[PDB]
Amino acid sequence: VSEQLKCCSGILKEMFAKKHAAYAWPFYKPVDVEALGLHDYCDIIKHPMDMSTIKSKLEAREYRDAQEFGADVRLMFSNCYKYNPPDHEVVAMARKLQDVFEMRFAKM
Amino acid sequence: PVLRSVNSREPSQVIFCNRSPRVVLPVWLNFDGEPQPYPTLPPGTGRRIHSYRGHLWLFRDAGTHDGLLVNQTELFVPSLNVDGQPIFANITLPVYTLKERCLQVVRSLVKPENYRRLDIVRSLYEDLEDHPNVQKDLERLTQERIAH
Amino acid sequence: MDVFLMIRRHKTTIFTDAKESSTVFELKRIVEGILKRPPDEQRLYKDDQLLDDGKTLGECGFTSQTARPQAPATVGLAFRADDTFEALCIEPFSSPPELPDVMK
Amino acid sequence: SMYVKLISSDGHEFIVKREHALTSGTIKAMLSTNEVNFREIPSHVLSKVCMYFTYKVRYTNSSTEIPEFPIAPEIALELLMAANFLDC
Ligand SMILES: Cc1ncsc1-c1ccc([C@@H]2CCCCCCNC(=O)C[C@@H]3N=C(c4ccc(cc4)OCCCCCC(=O)N[C@@H](C(C)(C)C)C(=O)N4C[C@H](O)C[C@H]4C(=O)N2)c2c(sc(C)c2C)-n2c(C)nnc23)cc1
Ligand SMILES: [Cl-]
Ligand SMILES: [Cl-]
Ligand SMILES: [Cl-]
Ligand SMILES: [Cl-]
Ligand SMILES: [Cl-]
Repeated sequence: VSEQLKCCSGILKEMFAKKHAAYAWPFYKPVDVEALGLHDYCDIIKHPMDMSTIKSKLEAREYRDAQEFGADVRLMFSNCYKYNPPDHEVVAMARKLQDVFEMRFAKM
Repeated sequence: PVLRSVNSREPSQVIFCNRSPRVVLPVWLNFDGEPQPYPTLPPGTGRRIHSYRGHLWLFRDAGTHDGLLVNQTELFVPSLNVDGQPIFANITLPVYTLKERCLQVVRSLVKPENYRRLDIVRSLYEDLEDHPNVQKDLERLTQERIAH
Repeated sequence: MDVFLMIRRHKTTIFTDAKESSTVFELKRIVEGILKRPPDEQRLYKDDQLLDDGKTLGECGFTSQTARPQAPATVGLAFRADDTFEALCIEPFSSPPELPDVMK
Repeated sequence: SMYVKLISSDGHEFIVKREHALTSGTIKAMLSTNEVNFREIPSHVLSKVCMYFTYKVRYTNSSTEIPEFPIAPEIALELLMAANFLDC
């Protein structure tokens, strides 16, 4: 079980890597509703999530297991899929980052 | 056009600080040089802004339609933020000429169809109608950048 | 900081600057250089309250907040009439006309 | 250093600094006693103009926040006409 969380932190480490920076930068920090001028975001997204928020909970040992870690990762992507139309640029970057997550999360 | 933003797609965090007593209208110059308005800023308020490196920005008074200063100059360009340090854009009031400052007061108290009704020289009727705008200030800026 | 004043005696108004630390006497040196009248022939007033040469402009009530360039604070001035000092008389400025109909 | 006397139409004398008065192009066109007499500018308008001279010299090339120059609606037309005639 501790093997899982160690591998989970390693998966998130690569997600922060520069090789994925071209499309993973909008999800590094929490959604800045003030900076983006988003008024309806907090109304539509009942639970926001980003990559740094995962890092703090992972280092704070708040994830009971790996499945709980993946739920926040999936929650982070879906919020982008729920709020943004499918043709927008940010949805395309969220899919290309989720492909990085799904391919290693499957190979535990 | 010459004054335009570069399509760098490189993000950079910027803070818009309104140190002016009026509502500030931030204007962004796109990649074709055209001015595009952005949400306004109440006086004495600041907010984080997501922009990109090499983009043009100019700020306008929402009441007097006159231009405002940003970091003691007319134009603002976000640089690549270093060490994750935020870039500040202090929007302050300029030192208008007394004539232009007087025009700001007379325009705000008289409907444009009553300018000629006022008892002043006819040369001031034209100046009252010569309302400030981004287009006019952009033409003057480009001429200076064209010859230099 | 710096204060901005309006020294008024009758129909003469002087727009000068000084400091909260500068004394009332140093202000008389300024009036001495402009009007060719030594300090002992001058009395500085502040709306009917006489000012003493040993006090600073800040202690008199002139503040950086209340003596701004766009709205300077007025300083009364009276001159010695040979024998004695004249009464402080500050002639008021003209009055604006009635506001136009189409204004406001 | 040097001061200049600006006389209004109703006999009011306004002594300001030479550099400050030169903000007016009209006054600059007249000067190098050293005094300028305006027969069409009253005292309450010429006083407000001398305040603008101090306001301009102080906050030009300034790095602080610049305050708005106050203008009463009852003198907006008269102050505009003086500003247009003085080129300041
Ligand atoms: C309130 C206020 N008061 C006074 S001024 C002001 C203000 C208002 C708005 C903005 C606006 C705000 C920005 C997105 C507004 C749309 C509404 N949807 C949303 O924000 C939903 C939101 N999507 C994104 C996102 C990410 C990447 C994208 C597209 C979307 O792909 C573009 C990559 C290359 C583009 C280069 C360019 O030059 N791009 C240009 C143009 C050509 C217009 C597109 C550009 O963007 N420019 C020009 C000038 O530099 C200003 C700036 C701008 O327009 N910024 C993000 C996140 S989290 C996060 C950190 C980001 C970033 N995320 C998540 C997880 N889920 N969803 C979302 C800025 C200031
Ligand atoms: Cl905040
Ligand atoms: Cl990869
Ligand atoms: Cl683009
Ligand atoms: Cl740069
Ligand atoms: Cl006596």
